Amino acid sequence: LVHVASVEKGRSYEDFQKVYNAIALKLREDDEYDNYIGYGPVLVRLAWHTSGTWDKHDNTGGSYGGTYRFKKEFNDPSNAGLQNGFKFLEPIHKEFPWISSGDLFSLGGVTAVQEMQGPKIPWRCGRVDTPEDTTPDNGRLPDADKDADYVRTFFQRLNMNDREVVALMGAHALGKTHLKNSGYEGPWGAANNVFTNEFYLNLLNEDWKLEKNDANNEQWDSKSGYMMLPTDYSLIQDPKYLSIVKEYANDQDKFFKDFSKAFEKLLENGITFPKDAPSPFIFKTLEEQGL
Ligand code: HEM
Repeated sequence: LVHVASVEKGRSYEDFQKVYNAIALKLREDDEYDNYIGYGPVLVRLAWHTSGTWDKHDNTGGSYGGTYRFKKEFNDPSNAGLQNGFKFLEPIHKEFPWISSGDLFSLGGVTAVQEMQGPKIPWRCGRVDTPEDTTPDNGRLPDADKDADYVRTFFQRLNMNDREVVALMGAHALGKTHLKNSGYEGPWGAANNVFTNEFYLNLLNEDWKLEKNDANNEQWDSKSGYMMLPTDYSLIQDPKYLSIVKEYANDQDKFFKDFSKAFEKLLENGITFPKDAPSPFIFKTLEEQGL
């Protein structure tokens, strides 16, 4: 399939900065969600789940079509808990009804990362809603009860290499697992609504114990109260992933640069940008605007 980006009619940078600002102001306002984590992490997870359905082999799924709005994908068991992110974005979409669903879900993730003090993520507009019959089937998102070989093979379908995989997984600095959503419980670290390289530091520095949670699933726990999924821990079991974990644990700037590239790529997979499409936009944070 070919999905050509088409700019929302007449819109330019200033329009999308206004959407960014509305998301960012609501992140500030709705700060109590999930015991004062706020909505930043769930919006990043939503951006990953809506883009992470992509299949490079046939260009199905991905961010372009905005198909999470349809029942089949909305009710994917892998998407449990993401309804909170969708409901957050509802009043944004009502204020800016011209933005496509795919542009909104992906911009939500960009805004959340930046407003949580993460790297700038260049972002391109022009995803176009596609009909219900284009919704990918359930089962395209990854399982957490797996090893490094599973992780590596899984991410090949998204055209991600080892460095891109390890960089993307650093988003697990954010938020937490919730037993009723995923069968896992606990946060990955302490500063879980600020985007940092703490995921890699915790992997390397904590004393992890393989325990069973209350859903009878194995997860790695530390005495500080942190947790890692089996797939997270696989990044220090595999020697190639381990080298990259060590790199990002020792170089915050390199992690930010590599995450920004990999996250933009994730959100753009499947999309053909015409020769005369606008350049990627770099949005100012509220702090940078004095707002
Ligand atoms: C092997 C790959 C991955 C697996 C197996 C995985 C699995 C999970 C699981 C089980 C949860 C807990 C959901 C819940 O209980 O609420 C979670 C949360 C989360 N995921 Fe991942 N994930 C992966 C990769 C990614 C990537 C690539 C990103 C973004 C770049 C991401 C972003 C997040 C965020 C931010 C949260 C926290 C959400 C919240 O606090 O509500 N994940 N993931």
